[PDB]
Amino acid sequence: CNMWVIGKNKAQDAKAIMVNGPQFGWYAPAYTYGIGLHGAGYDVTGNTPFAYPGLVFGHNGTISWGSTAGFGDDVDIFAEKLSAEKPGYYQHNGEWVKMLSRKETIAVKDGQPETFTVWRTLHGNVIKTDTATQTAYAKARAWDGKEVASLLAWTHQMKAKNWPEWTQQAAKQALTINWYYADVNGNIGYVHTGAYPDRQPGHDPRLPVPGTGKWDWKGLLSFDLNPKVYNPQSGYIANWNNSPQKDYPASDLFAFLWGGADRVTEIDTTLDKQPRFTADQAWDVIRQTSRRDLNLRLFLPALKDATANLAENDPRRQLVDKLASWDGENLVNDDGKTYQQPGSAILNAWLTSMLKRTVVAAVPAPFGKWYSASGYETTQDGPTGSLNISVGAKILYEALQGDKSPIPQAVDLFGGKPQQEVILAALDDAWQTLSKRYGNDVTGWKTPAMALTFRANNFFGVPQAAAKEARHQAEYQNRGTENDMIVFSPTSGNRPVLAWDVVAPGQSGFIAPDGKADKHYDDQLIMYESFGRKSLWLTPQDVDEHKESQEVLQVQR
Amino acid sequence: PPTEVKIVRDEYGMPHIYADDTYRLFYGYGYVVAQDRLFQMEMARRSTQGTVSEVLGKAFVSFDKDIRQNYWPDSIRAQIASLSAEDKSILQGYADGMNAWIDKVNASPDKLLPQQFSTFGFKPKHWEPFDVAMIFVGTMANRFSDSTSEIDNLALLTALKDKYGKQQGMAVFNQLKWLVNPSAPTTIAARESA
Ligand SMILES: [Ca+2]
Repeated sequence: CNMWVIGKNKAQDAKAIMVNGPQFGWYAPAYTYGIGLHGAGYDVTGNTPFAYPGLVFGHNGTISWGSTAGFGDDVDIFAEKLSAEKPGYYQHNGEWVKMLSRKETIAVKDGQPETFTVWRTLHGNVIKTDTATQTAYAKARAWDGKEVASLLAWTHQMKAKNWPEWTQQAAKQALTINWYYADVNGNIGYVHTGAYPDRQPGHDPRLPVPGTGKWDWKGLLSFDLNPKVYNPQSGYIANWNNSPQKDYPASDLFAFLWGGADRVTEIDTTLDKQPRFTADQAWDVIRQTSRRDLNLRLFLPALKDATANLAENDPRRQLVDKLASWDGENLVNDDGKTYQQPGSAILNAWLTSMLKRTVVAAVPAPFGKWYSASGYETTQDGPTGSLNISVGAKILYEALQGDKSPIPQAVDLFGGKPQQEVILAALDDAWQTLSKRYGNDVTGWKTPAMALTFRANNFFGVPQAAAKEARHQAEYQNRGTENDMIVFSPTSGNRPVLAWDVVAPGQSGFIAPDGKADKHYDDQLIMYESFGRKSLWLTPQDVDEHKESQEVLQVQR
Repeated sequence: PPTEVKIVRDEYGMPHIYADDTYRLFYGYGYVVAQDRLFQMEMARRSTQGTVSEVLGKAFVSFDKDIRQNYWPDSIRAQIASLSAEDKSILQGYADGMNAWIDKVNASPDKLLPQQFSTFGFKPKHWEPFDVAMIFVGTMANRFSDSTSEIDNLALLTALKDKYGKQQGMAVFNQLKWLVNPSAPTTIAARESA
């Protein structure tokens, strides 16, 4: 998920601009729902995943809000001690305590039902049991018991009208989520929200701990410690699921790292340089990031260094020289099927070889393959989510910085050989594979373009539409599932706020019994790829100006 | 009147809802939602509670198991039971708003029931507040915000300790999966705070 928020000093012809690109994959009907709410203290517009009560993306006339995923470590695993002489009991504080258990039966259409038991301890649900070691693994969540509290906090923030009132809700949000704020006055703010555990000293939160009692959480840390910033001296707030704050620890997921190499640097770079940003320019960052090869920046220096003393004709050099000629932005050809430049394919091949030669070779099977991915792996139907710098890349990158990296290299990932020797070996491999496909002239390489699929299955992998309803976009774009922009105090417009969104494939997923698609089934699909947008309406006037249909119900209780 | 909910859809079909209290406001939301994304939501309901095979058959049993193994309904029920009526209105309004449209749809199947329901061979049913809470709980909480690999990580560590030995095994663990990396691009500049 990405976002950039632009303050008073950095905005141009406006006081603040907030651009939001949540990444949840692409689906049909659309992942998020468009909705306006007016009454009972609420005056809001925007859109929101699965039509939650609370709008995760929107504004109320005075302020606007948004989100990107936090990835703080708010889950730990407790190793519960059991005895073979007591089914359903675990030891805690010197006494044997009963597990909670419920029975579930799964009804199967045209099939025999299956029944099983869910177990639960003090710390949480049981996720696995190893009778051999007489241990059970229980998953403790800091946000446990605060799920609906969090639902409601999302909703009540929509009423807030300044930083104080809004942070009061942020503090009641327990899921590990990044929260963003902008207002009419041109103030901007950020809060890395959530419940986070107060751990015992010496608790390594990347690994399990005993659940026998001495390693139980002290409690939850206060909101006071959650990373936050209001009107920073930078003038902007930028995020792409990167670290919120220096020395803040990330999720314990092995495949997830905040390090020297982070894709957010692609946004930082655009935003620095231009001292100010109009609305159009701020929305145009999406296009730019959509197409940015994320790896070029990280490795081209090492590649240049490595191939300097080769002959100009050496094919390995022809590859690096060609990358050096590239602006690192991918565009499709007129055929609608190949990339104008072959740079991504090159980096992929090289990196794949590079990783096998370094990180993977340092990690025992069957674990090394956790680090073998380049970040470009796809099929015809395209990536299913965002593109990123792979775990392996990030670890490699630290090795290439050598002494410049803060991470001590306990193992030399280059096996005591110069980095240069390995880099070349990998270039050789890439050249070998690519020339065999495309021939010996890099200028005549038409590499495959990544495509985009609006899937008929939801992210659970459960059908939410008929297979036919799935939709194909020629060009993959490393952008939000939706995008929205809110502009504050536009010096041009009459109104105090302007806001746009795009909900592809369209607002409705309704198909009549005879098969007639709604008029709003598909009407934002082409707008999405175009980098287009539609206006969002708040005021009763503007909502009346652009009406199409009107229904009135008499309800009670 | 305090009995009315007005509904206005813009050029692109986006509902705006106009109402005088919490229950009716979210009843409106529920209603427009059941019109637009009925099916998407019914299936989101089933996904989020692990009741999918009930209608899609044998293929989704492990998934259903996985979901239900991964939460505790009673905690969610207790949380709902322990809300004010004002807060409880949000959920109950929403559920009833949805149910109102479904009633019309189960009253005019030949003109209103989304095709998918006919294609997948089942009919929509009534929503309760627990169902609506779980759409949020079972996605935002139980997907995102529910990340560990602490067991896998331990496996990795023990394999590293076996090769390399104990001290170096851990040192390599720290090299592959650091707690914290000083050079990391942060969204809050270091000048402001650590
Ligand atoms: Ca943890």
